Amino acid sequence: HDPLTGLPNRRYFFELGNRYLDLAKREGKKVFVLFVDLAGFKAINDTYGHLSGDEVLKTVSKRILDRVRRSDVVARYGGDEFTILLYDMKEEYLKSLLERILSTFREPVRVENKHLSVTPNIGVARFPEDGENLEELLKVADMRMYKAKE
Ligand SMILES: Nc1nc2c(ncn2[C@@H]2O[C@@H]3COP(=O)(O)O[C@H]4[C@@H](O)[C@H](n5cnc6c(=O)[nH]c(N)nc65)O[C@@H]4COP(=O)(O)O[C@H]3[C@H]2O)c(=O)[nH]1
Ligand SMILES: Nc1nc2c(ncn2[C@@H]2O[C@@H]3COP(=O)(O)O[C@H]4[C@@H](O)[C@H](n5cnc6c(=O)[nH]c(N)nc65)O[C@@H]4COP(=O)(O)O[C@H]3[C@H]2O)c(=O)[nH]1
Repeated sequence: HDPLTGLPNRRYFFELGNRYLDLAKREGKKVFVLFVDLAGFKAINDTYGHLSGDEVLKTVSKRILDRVRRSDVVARYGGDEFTILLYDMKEEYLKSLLERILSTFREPVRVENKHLSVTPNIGVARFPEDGENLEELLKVADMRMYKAKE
C-alpha cells in the first residue's frame, strides 16, 4: 500500500481491479473506471513546501475513501493522480457519482489556518464498452480527461 495515503498503489489497483472485471464479466455487470487528476499541487509545493502538499493529499485521500463504497477501489495512481473503480454502476447514476466525487476533492484542506484547495479533473471509462482489461480502460479514462481540458 501507498505509504503516504495508506491507499492501494498502481500495482494493487491492477491486481484487485482485474479480478473485479472478471467478476463483472461473469455477473453481467458494468464497472466504471474514473481517472482523477488534481491540479494545484505545484503551487502548494512551491509556496508551502512538499510536506504541506503531502498533508493535502492525505486529507483528500481520507475524504474520498469515506464517500465511496468499501467494496469500490480507490488507489493513488501517481503523485497527484487517483483512480476509482466503481463496481456495478449504470450510466443513469453517473452524474450523481461525479458530483459527489468532485465536491469531495474540491473541499479545502486547512493546513495551519491556510485554506489549501486542489482542482479535480475526471475522465471516465466503462467496462465492457471501452475495453477488456483495466490497462485499456485506464488509458481511455486518462485520454478523456486530457481531451476535455484542451
Ligand atoms: N459501486 C457504487 N455504486 C454506487 C455508489 N453510489 C451509488 N451507486 C449506485 O447508484 C445507484 C443510485 O444511487 P443513489 O441515487 O445515491 O441512490 C441510493 C441512495 O439514496 C441510497 N443509498 C444506498 N446506499 C447508501 C449509502 O451507503 N449511503 C447513503 N448515504 N445512501 C445510500 O439508496 C439509493 C439506492 O441505492 P442502490 O440501489 O444501491 O443504487 C445505487 C447504486 O447502484 C457507490 O458509491 N459505489
Ligand atoms: N448517495 C450515496 N452514497 C453512497 C452510496 N453508497 C455509498 N455511498 C457513500 O459511501 C460511503 C461509504 O459506503 P460504504 O462503505 O458502503 O459504508 C456504508 C454502508 O456499510 C452502510 N450503509 C449506509 N446506507 C446503506 C444502505 O442504504 N445499504 C446498505 N447495504 N448499507 C448502507 O453504512 C456505511 C456508511 O454509510 P454512509 O455514512 O452513508 O457513507 C457512504 C456514503 O457517503 C450510495 O448508493 N448513494
